[PDB]
Amino acid sequence: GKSRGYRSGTRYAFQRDFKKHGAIPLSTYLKVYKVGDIVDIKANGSIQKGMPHKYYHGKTGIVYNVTKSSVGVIINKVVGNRYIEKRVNLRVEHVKHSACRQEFLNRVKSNAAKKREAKANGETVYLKRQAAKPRGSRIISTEGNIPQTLAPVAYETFI
Amino acid sequence: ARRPARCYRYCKNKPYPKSRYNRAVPDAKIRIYDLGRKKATVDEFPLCIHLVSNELEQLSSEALEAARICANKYITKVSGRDSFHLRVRVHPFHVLRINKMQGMRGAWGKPHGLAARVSIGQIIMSARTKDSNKDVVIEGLRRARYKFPGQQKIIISKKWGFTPLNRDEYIAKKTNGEVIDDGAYVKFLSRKGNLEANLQQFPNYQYS
Amino acid sequence: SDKSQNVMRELRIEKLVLNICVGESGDRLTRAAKVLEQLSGQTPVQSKARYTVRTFGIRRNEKIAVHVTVRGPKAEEILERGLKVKEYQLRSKNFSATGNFGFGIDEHIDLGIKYDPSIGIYGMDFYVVMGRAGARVTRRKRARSTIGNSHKTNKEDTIQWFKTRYDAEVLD
Amino acid sequence: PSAPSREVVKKNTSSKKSDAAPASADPAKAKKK
Amino acid sequence: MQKEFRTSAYHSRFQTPFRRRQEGKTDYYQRKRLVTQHKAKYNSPKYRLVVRFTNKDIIAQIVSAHITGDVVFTAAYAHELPRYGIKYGLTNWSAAYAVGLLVARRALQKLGLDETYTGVEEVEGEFELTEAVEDGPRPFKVFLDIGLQRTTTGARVFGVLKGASDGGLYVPHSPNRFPGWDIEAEELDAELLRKYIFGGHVAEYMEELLDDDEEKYKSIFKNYIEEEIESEDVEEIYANAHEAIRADPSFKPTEKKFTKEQYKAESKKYRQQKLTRAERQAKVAKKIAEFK
RNA sequence: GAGGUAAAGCGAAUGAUUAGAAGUCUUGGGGUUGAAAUGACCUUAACUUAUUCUCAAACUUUAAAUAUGUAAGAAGUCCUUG
RNA sequence: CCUAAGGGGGACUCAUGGAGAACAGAAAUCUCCAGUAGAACAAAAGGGUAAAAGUCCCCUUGAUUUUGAUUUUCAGUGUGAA
RNA sequence: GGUUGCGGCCAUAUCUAGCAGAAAGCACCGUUCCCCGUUCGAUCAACCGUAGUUAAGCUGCUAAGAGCAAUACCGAGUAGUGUAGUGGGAGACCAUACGCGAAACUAUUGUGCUGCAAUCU
Repeated sequence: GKSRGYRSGTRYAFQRDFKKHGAIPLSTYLKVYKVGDIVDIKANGSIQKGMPHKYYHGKTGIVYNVTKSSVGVIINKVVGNRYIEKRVNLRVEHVKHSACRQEFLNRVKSNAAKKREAKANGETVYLKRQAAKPRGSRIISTEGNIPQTLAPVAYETFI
Repeated sequence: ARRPARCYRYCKNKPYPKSRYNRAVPDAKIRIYDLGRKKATVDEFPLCIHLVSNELEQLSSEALEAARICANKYITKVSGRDSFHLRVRVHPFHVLRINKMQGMRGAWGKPHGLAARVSIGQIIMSARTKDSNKDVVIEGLRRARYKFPGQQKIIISKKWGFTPLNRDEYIAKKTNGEVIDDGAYVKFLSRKGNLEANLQQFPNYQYS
Repeated sequence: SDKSQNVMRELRIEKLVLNICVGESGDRLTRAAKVLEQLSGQTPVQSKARYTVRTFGIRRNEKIAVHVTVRGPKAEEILERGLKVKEYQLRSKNFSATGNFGFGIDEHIDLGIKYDPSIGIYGMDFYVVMGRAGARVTRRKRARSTIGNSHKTNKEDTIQWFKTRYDAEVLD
Repeated sequence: PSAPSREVVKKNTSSKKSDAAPASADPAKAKKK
Repeated sequence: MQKEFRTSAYHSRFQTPFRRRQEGKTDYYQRKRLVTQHKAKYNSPKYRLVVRFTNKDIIAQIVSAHITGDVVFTAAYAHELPRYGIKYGLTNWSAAYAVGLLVARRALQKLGLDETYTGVEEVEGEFELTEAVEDGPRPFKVFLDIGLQRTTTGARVFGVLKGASDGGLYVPHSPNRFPGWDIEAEELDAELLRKYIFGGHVAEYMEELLDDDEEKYKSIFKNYIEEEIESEDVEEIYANAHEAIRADPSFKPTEKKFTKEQYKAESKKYRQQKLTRAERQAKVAKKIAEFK
């Protein structure tokens, strides 16, 4: 007999972290979520109300609704050959702001600051990020660092 | 009763131990893992000789018992029962299953026996003895090798007895008062914890 | 500082607990409760058996014993009234490692109360809980903590205090 | 008279024999023989 | 015979509670219920009336919670009462009422809701909630946080409750925990509550004790004796103070006899300092040597 | 961001498991003390302490590789105020 | 299966071990200390829970009314459940 | 800098055993008329701040302390693993090529930081 209940296979996913059981620290309840915020979903096993399904554990989405104790998050899930928009109601204990927003929102500010200064100096600045390039030429000094010769070592048993 | 060992030679299944899920499991044929003068102190037997696996393989408890008996018999016959301490280093914890004892319907087997799953380089049997008793103990293990399937190597250890220290580091820690007897084994000095207890337990500790 | 001869380190009785474990429920337990209310002047409380034992003739949640807690001067008076029956002689194996001691009388009329044939005689159990000032730390709701090692009550201090305050003997 | 009762603090809901109550764990009360 | 319990594995796997729970000071269940705000009232904070009693002081604070820590809006302490004319019994039920009234008036002064939301100017002990004025800002809403202190009818925390409510703050509450509440006949005897507001119970104890046990009266009510304060003029001490509290509820900090730097320099002299790694290494070497 | 598989671990929890050593028996027996004292001794077996060999699909503090969610702007960012 | 074993609030801390108290002993009741949960939570197993979700006490019927949205199984149909 | 009230992170904060603590605070501490709760004013309630004490709590310091945390020419580029071959080997398995890369272990260091308000020799 197969069993396919709602929380099947969540033995380790919904467990609390080691030495982290019990009450929720209240910064979780002091965070403010606005429509359009990007949030990570991670089910807290100790709060069983407003709990996400195991599919959304580890997914990231857009807040579309804000209620008394919960947020509505939009998730795109693959069903066959397309994506379906899923609307999940989650209590804020299972939700955290995505840290990818704060990094990109800082690059927007930095680009704006760099661009305005270049206009003040009448010069140009390039704001596109670049991949790591192959390193240039260089000269290796050997004063105090004369090359040491290594050889493969013979076989030994150490038991 | 017993199928030929070739039917259970390879680690094809996941480990299947006794648990709350399989309970009607027979006992292993091997019950004794330490033989000879197992109460000898560490300083009495400096030489260690291993029987080492060159195989990823399963060894039945029957083979472990047979090899243990063969090695023990030979070494006690040639050098005496108190000239060595033999230790079997693998315990059979994996349960083999038998089906016949319809067709393929409902074919989940019943417990049939026990086997130890050994890797390459895994020590099967260890024998601590005196140096002068090398050729005997080796010949004791070389016979026991015949009771096992696959390839095994007889390797003379670099270490003092069953200790993790080389035969030179042990002497250094011994003349420095960092080793005390614990019966058949020893305790080593620690530079951590209560200083007074450490000093009391190792009075001959020449601190540097 | 850290003076052992400090005013607040004074040993004194916290409470005296009087136990009568009559093995049954009904008239005998009610009369034992009457005896306890007579001795202490306080309404006692009945204890129920935690589980069933056929050998002892008790069953779970059957009201078996009755006990009462007295504190203050009345505890001291009852304690010395009970020590009179013991003729002021306890044993070294009557004091716990935590500094408490107890004894047991065998007839409750030796204490000095009127005897009634209807009531009969009940034995009685005496236990004294010793403690210095500041035990409220371990019993208050907010900022509850534990008592420091030097401030703890132990067997030797309680034995010496008992010998001094009552001129009695602790038979080692 | 009033009849207050001692309240329940334990959680053992089972109505059975308790832990560590075995025979032969006791000494010989008649060892003096 | 028995296993030693405090093993290294016991300490390794032990999960210590929250720092302020192990201190036995914060009930985080109640704190979560008090602090958490409706998520659609995004950054609007909930304001708590923190009321704490020490052996000598009454602390009343108006607090809003934030991620970096709680932020005090205003605070009134009982040791501020001597400025207003109450010098003794700084932990009465009436001192609690005075502290609540003071914190309410001070908060309303800080906000600007003084002329609007005056409160109960004629304290008769009737149960009443600060009702909003039509076509005007709503009254400052504050929730009572009594912490770990038990809820009993007649407790002093509800004295601060009644004072703050009468001071003009909107603090939701019921009158069934006030002194003078008849639980059998579910109505509040406002006469006894008014008695408690103006120190009536203390004055009655003074009068009842003076004619029965004069020696105990001399020790318990010393300060009143050397102040020539009798029972009949106890009430005015509170009755005037209320008025005075309403006249100037602004906070006046105590003038400090020393500066912050002087306090720090003085205190730093009596603070032991951690041994350097070399110092304890030398101690270990010496202890080894003296062991031979 | 999420994960608990490979590996690893077991002088870390749970469960399994080999060997001694040192202590306590006061809440184990046999024998030997006693004309009786439960108050010693020899022993095995128990526990306790610090160690020791070996393990787990339905054990685990830790914990990959591969695979997987989101973001990388004009429907954006900032300023003022309906 | 449950008028509480549902709902709210309050108070308390569990399993177990050690040391003590007449009968009383390995197991009755009382006291202190230790006690990260080794207990309990109707019923399988897993997860969760300690000033509680456990134990006890007080009050109750939100196990009510109206009809939408959403998650799982999914065809993104029904039913069940949330 | 100390202390209190309310906190954030939730042991670098816990645990064991010692020692010290000026000022204020906190605390223990005293009492039972009143509101209130108990077998018990022990807890809870109220009253006095008066009679006393730093003994305890609390705070800090000590320990080749237990635990915890961090780091690393520690182990180890090891174990494992993605990709590849008409590679080896009877097989079990193994080596090599292009990549990713642990855990234990070992050693060293550390042992709460901090926000708002009030207060203090």
